[PDB]
Amino acid sequence: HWGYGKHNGPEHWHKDFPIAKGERQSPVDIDTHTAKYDPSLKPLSVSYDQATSLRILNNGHSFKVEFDDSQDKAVLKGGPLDGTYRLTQFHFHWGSLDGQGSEHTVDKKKYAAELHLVHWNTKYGDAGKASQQPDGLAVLGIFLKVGSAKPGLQKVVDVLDSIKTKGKSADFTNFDPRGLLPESLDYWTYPGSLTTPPLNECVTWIVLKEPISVSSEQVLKFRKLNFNGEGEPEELMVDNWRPAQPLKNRQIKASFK
Ligand SMILES: NS(=O)(=O)c1c(F)c(F)c(S(=O)(=O)CCO)c(F)c1F
Ligand SMILES: [Zn+2]
Repeated sequence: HWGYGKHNGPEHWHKDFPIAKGERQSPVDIDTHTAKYDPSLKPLSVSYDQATSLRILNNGHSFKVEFDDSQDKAVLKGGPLDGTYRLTQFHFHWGSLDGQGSEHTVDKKKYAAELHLVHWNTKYGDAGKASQQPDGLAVLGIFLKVGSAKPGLQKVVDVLDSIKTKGKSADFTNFDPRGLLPESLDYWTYPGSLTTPPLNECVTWIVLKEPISVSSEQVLKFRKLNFNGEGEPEELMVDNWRPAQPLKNRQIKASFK
């Protein structure tokens, strides 16, 4: 199957998923000088007060916290979005070293990791149908740099030993994703894609300018996860990021400056 290795990583994905070479692939480098300040963009409304986390799993690519998105709870709106997008899950991408790991880059700078909070447009009824639409998903991306710990991340870090290998899952209730957000909601936005197969061009990307800081111990715990299932040769889950893709005919818009 697809993965992040020499023989099945990003440079191979186009063979099963030809949209890999499409016109709106993600991630991209955000060239801050070239991004257009758009005074008509709205502040982003992030309304996470009633979020209900359910489960955390290791899917062999990342780990993901899934939410109960069966009611209009945790929702994203405003910004570049028309309508209401409901939070369904978050997951991360990270590196083998603190100098790489993010998917998006800023002026070619790579962060240690990137958090993706995945939301689907309610007009499409469910996440699966939304992923078939050009405005189906909105992913809020947040960079992680290594420095002081993020207290709101610790609950996640501490359960990872229970989901070490592909296929493992656990109950994971009462997790508040507000504890993963930076102070500022200033952002860049552009039309793009899923960053893993099937690479659907269904995402409005909203990438926050302000990174969150996590400690070296917290990110070390991410790197202790495994790509492999229990019983198979151990391959640490690190460098699960797709590199920047061609911007092609897109403009990245800034909510600030
Ligand atoms: N990294 S990303 O945020 O772009 C992203 C998603 F948010 C995403 F939802 C999918 S998915 O394929 O729709 C199922 C989730 O594992 C993805 F495949 C995917 F790549
Ligand atoms: Zn992602």
